Amino acid sequence: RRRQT
Amino acid sequence: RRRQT
Amino acid sequence: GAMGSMERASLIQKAKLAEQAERYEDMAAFMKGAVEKGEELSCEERNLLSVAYKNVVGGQRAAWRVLSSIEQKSNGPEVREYREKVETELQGVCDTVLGLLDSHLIKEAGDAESRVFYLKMKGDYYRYLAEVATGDDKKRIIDSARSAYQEAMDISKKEMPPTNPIRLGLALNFSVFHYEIANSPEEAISLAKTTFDEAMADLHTLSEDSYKDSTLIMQLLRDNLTLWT
Amino acid sequence: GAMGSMERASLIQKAKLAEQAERYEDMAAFMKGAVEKGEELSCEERNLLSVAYKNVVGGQRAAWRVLSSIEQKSNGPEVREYREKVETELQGVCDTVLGLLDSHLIKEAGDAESRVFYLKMKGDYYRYLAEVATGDDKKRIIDSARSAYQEAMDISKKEMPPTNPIRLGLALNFSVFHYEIANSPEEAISLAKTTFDEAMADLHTLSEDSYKDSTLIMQLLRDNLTLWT
Ligand SMILES: N=C(N)c1cc(-c2ccccc2)c(CNC(=O)c2ccc3cc[nH]c3c2)s1
Ligand SMILES: N=C(N)c1cc(-c2ccccc2)c(CNC(=O)c2ccc3cc[nH]c3c2)s1
Ligand SMILES: N=C(N)c1cc(-c2ccccc2)c(CNC(=O)c2ccc3cc[nH]c3c2)s1
Ligand SMILES: N=C(N)c1cc(-c2ccccc2)c(CNC(=O)c2ccc3cc[nH]c3c2)s1
Ligand SMILES: [Cl-]
Ligand SMILES: [Cl-]
Ligand SMILES: [Mg+2]
Ligand SMILES: [Mg+2]
Ligand SMILES: [Mg+2]
Ligand SMILES: [Mg+2]
Repeated sequence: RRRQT
Repeated sequence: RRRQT
Repeated sequence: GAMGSMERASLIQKAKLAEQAERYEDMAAFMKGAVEKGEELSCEERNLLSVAYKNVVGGQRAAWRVLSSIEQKSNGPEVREYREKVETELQGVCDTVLGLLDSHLIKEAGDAESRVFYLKMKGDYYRYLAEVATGDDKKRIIDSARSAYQEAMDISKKEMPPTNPIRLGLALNFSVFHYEIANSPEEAISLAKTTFDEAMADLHTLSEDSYKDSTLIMQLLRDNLTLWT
Repeated sequence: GAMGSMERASLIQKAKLAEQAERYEDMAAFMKGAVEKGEELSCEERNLLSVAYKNVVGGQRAAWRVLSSIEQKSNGPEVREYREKVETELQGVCDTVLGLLDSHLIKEAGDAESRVFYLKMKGDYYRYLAEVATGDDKKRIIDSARSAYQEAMDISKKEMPPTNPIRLGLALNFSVFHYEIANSPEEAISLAKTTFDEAMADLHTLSEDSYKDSTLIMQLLRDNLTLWT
């Protein structure tokens, strides 16, 4: 998964 | 549903 | 210009990069540039052209439908103004594509496969114009779509097998034209059904890979028949 | 211009229409126009500004990452050229946003809530610049992001409860800054954990609706901690 912002 | 093209 | 200084091959390469990046406006501008080099387009290149403008106009049409629905419920000038803005931009894209087909993709298409491809596109982009048309030229716009689709059908029936994916996609779209543009739902249903059945009866001639290509589009015909009946 | 002739209220109304139509470039241009009217922005209007440019730059960053990955594997000029094209367009959007913040949203923000909002944005758009930076100013770009984020953190800690959604989103993004821009993964983890725990201990003060707002962002902090540890 891609880190979230 | 929407018809398809 | 603005793509006139770039090599044809570089434009094609960048169109493929833009597709991978989901940058469809860029993709379309690159393919417009490639067409304007004046050489005929390959099958792969024709598909790149169609995919790019399909996605650009697809976003515009989806936005137009949202705004048109809001405008209908509202019936200040802002909703109409902004719907008109999107509509005008949409019409410009359709005019650009039709201009590439008329200058000079269609007249230089000396194969059934290429000519049918481009005439289908011509019918599609007149159809998108018809979706938003309301004035003195809606009927002429509709007939221009019908005429382009009909000539494509005539050629495809003579020169292409009933399972050819371009022939199937042409028939699918002409059927939707009939249903929701020409107010001819029985024509639409008849065409979808005959196209489906004649492709089914030709599947036995196909390789496994051609079979997948054809049945994919057959399923779209079946989806529409299920929705309409 | 090009939005100088349109009423402020009409620009806001059309920004909301553009959002419903998923026309984020239009949304951003409308909100740029609204900002340039020179009046301070409301909470709702600040959110419209942030959403519009978030989505515009989001698409550009996603395309840049695709092309950068292709370019890295390839190591003709076409891949670099097209990556540079997207990068340059991305940098232009970031410069535009930073220009709106500097002229004159930040200096006119005489509330903690508004000032923190805009300083967070300033850190975000310097961070997006840092993602693509490689030359003599990468370090200055990185410090400009850090400085903006840090001042926002200082104000938010003094003037906002630990569950405030803008404070939480600020901390989430500053933590990601630390992890992947500043190469400070332990700072990133420490900040995410402390922010999560201090918000958890303040949830008992909240209404059901504020509770939903805060826990939504707390889950993003937890997602990152799960990814990083
Ligand atoms: N870059 C692209 N997007 C394509 C390049 C080539 C190509 C590559 C080499 C030689 C000839 C053609 C394509 C041919 N396949 C299709 O068009 C296709 C496939 C599946 C579906 C489902 C709905 N429509 C479809 C269209 S698509
Ligand atoms: N005679 C045929 N049946 C084909 C010849 C070539 C071909 C032609 C020239 C060079 C290389 C390949 C094909 C692949 N091309 C396509 O465009 C295409 C387009 C749409 C769809 C939808 C599902 N699949 C699709 C494939 S299909
Ligand atoms: N048009 C818009 N997009 C908004 C208008 C207003 C508004 C309307 C009236 C008064 C004040 C603010 C918004 C306030 N809610 C959020 O920002 C929000 C909500 C959920 C999530 C999840 C991740 N981020 C989020 C942000 S968003
Ligand atoms: N003190 C507070 N907690 C709030 C005051 C107002 C408010 C302020 C002025 C007028 C009307 C409402 C709020 C709604 N606005 C937001 O922007 C917002 C932004 C981001 C997220 C993410 C999840 N939910 C969100 C809400 S939250
Ligand atoms: Cl408008
Ligand atoms: Cl380029
Ligand atoms: Mg040449
Ligand atoms: Mg009009
Ligand atoms: Mg006024
Ligand atoms: Mg550069």
